[PDB]
Amino acid sequence: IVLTQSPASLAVSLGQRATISCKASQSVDYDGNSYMNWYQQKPGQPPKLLIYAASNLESGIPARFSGSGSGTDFTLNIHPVEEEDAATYYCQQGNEDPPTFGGGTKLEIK
Amino acid sequence: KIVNIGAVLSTRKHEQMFREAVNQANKRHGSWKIQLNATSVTHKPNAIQMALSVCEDLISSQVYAILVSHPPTPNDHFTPTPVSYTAGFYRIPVLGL
Amino acid sequence: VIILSASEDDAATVYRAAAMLNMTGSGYVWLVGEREISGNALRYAPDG
Amino acid sequence: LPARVRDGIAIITTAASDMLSEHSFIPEPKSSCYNTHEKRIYQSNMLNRYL
Amino acid sequence: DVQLQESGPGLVKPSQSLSLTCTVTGYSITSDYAWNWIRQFPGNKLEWMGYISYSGSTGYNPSLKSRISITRDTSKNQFFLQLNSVTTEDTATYYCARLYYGFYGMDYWGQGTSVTVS
Ligand SMILES: *[C@@H]1O[C@H](CO)[C@@H](O)[C@H](O)[C@H]1NC(C)=O
Repeated sequence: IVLTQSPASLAVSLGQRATISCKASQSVDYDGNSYMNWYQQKPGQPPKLLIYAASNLESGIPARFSGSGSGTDFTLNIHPVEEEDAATYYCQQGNEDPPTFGGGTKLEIK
Repeated sequence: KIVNIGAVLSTRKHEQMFREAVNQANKRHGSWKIQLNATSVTHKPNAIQMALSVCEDLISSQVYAILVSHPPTPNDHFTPTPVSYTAGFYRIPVLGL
Repeated sequence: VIILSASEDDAATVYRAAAMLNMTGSGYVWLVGEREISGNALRYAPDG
Repeated sequence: LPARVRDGIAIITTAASDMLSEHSFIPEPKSSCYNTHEKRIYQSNMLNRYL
Repeated sequence: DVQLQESGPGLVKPSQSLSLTCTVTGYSITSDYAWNWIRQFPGNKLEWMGYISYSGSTGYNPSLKSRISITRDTSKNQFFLQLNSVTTEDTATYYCARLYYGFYGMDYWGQGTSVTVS
């Protein structure tokens, strides 16, 4: 199932909220722990995993990209918004065969 | 008397590390008359292939202790089986690694 | 407390059954062996 | 020893007949010693069922 | 440091088996890790085909249950991907990405390479 993302033509300034949500086909979250990773990619470099388990940040990134989610709706937020926030965001699930991926959300800093 | 010691290994780099390890342990312990020649045998995917390789070049090398590593595909663990066979047929122990 | 170091699929099936049911709460703790923790039974693993 | 081998070959013949009545096919042996049969174990296991 | 290296024909023929090849440098293929093959589209759409584990497990799309395979060789630390029953529509970017076996860590992707069909 093609996962849906929202929004796609937003405009986030420096300081306010940058909520980006996305809906899957069924409940990806199970037993409390989420399974909806968030990947941030810059055009010109291969993608990278930025947020794992949808609620934990890997060792190497400061506490800026946070978020949560359950069932179908999973939300990623940025606090504070910086110049590097503008990138390509993909929320991806890898539960079982076939682990379909999400769409594409374009974020531009004003 | 030369002792040829046979080591069952998968990449070439393991063969060269094995043979430098033997050189270092010959320069470590006694080398006046106990000098070991390291010989390295790759992984063939058949136990009778292993039998044939340890018999056609090792058992005439007069090997004192074979060296064995885990099978590449952990679906059946029968690679060290023939080599323990051939060690133990006169009851020479194996060095499982 | 349960304990078993066996094949991964049995691991995985136990994990699925404990997940569908109520055996991952505060109180149901157990130990695991070596290789049952790498693979499908690591996807079905609990938190703790 | 001749009695032992006679009894053994009689048991082997009985087991072969029992298999032939069970499934009515002859499990072909391996093509080569280097060609190990992995999915064909069930072909011989039924033999074991009568051994 | 561990990195991945791509290689392939670059221009496949109709009804010809795509033969991709990927090298791992700095670690081993049998010890740990798993390797996925991904066809990225120009519209920023990653499309994963299948992955191979270090224990010899091929997990792929159910739509490709008869026309995909992954092989490897440990003596040279290499793995091949064979895609059979292909058609004209295969223009995409190949990636032999690496995910820790068990859906744990997405560390080393590689670089991939574009490819068309003609
Ligand atoms: C587990 O407990 C919850 C909360 O009381 C309950 O809703 C649920 O039905 C229970 N599950 C099982 C499988 O018994």
